[PDB]
Amino acid sequence: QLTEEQIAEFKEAFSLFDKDGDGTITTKELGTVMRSLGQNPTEAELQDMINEVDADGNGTIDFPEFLTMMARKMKDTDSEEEIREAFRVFDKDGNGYISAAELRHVMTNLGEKLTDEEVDEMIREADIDGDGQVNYEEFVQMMTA
Amino acid sequence: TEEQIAEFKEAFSLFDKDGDGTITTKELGTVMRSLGQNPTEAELQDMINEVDADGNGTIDFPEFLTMMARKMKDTDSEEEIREAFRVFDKDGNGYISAAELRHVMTNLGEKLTDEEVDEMIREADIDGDGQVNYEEFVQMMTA
Amino acid sequence: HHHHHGSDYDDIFTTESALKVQQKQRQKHFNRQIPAAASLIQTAWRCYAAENPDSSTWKIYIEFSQLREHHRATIKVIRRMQYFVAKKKFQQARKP
Amino acid sequence: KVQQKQRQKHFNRQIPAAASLIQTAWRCYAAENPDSSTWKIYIEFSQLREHHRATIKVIRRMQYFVAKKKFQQARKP
Ligand SMILES: [Ca+2]
Ligand SMILES: [Ca+2]
Ligand SMILES: [Ca+2]
Ligand SMILES: [Ca+2]
Repeated sequence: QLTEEQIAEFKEAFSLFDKDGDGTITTKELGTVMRSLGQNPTEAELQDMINEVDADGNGTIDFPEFLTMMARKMKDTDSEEEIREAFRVFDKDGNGYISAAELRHVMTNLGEKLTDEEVDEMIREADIDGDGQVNYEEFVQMMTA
Repeated sequence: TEEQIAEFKEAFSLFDKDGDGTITTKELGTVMRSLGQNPTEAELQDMINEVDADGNGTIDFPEFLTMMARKMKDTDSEEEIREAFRVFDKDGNGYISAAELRHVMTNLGEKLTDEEVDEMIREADIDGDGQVNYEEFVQMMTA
Repeated sequence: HHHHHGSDYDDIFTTESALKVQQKQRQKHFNRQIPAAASLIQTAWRCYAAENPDSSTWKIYIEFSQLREHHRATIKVIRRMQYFVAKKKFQQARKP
Repeated sequence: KVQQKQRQKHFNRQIPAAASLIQTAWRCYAAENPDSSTWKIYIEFSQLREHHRATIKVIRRMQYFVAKKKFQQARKP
């Protein structure tokens, strides 16, 4: 799970958000990087992002806290079942299938709003269609390997 | 064609920060220096003198279009490349040594990075034991 | 400040619209889940796609796709000039 | 046949010229292919890309963990 330049990798990444050299990542530090290129996060959203990473509650992130977050993982865990039940919210029939056109809607018109070309990638990675099928159980274990 | 004329217009503006419709040596030198290269006034003069057809010392947009529209994949110039290969080939037939290729590609002319000639060599996929047939390569560059 | 068992059955409380109106509470509750579930799928996939260096979730960043398209454009033009120079200089070299 | 020094020096100028023709021709061929990287010879821009993707990957997963926690609250009665 840990190698030589996995560490050097993260050290450089931390320095990209910390233009300060102080070893600290503030909301202004984070807000600038997102605002740099190229989205528009409010002054909110940022605290949430930081409060989920900051573990000692001093409002900012240091390198160990930054490490802990990427030590943290998605596929090596259960949370495959957390994604799954997020899918179940939209599946009305009860079957393991969600409509192909329905997926298009929820990915583009809700939440973080993915682009048209992005969901094309989802749909070509899909390779599933009776009517159009998209068994969301295979999508889950696609993301988690 | 629609697509590409707009594309060429944008590319021309990339070299002409001036908006005057001309490309000078210092303009060209700046672009290459920004890309981490260190060209000289001679090489820039050569580059421009091969493009500028009216002898004013600089390149307009029509002159720029003529070079972009210029043939490259042609009946005449893959034979120009093939005989360049014939220079390094001593034996007389059609193979150049795989090791020999790496030597001349990396140590002569514009040089070339080892990763770049790896791309050549895996684009190869020819080996008697370690030998590359070059006319196959020129026809790869020319499709 | 005392207490003893009174034992009286009849009720004049008139007590039981909190039945079908407490429904509303559990509809607001599900209504919260829809944005949250959509965001989880989106943020999970954008982490998946991000590990793929060419798969275009990178095109959602306009300035940089711009910057790359400009980058490649400059190189191609330069490289073609260097070709035509290398082309002419070679037939100079060969003519006796 | 002493005038061979002229005929050899003539050939001596052909070697750099041939090598360049091959290199300039291939670099035009490699350039049309956007991933296949002759582009890694441009250091600062390749670094700029790696810096770019690094920033995104980090950001995108902070957003994941936020989306993760917010969903767990949405589920909990
Ligand atoms: Ca700081
Ligand atoms: Ca902290
Ligand atoms: Ca000009
Ligand atoms: Ca001119």
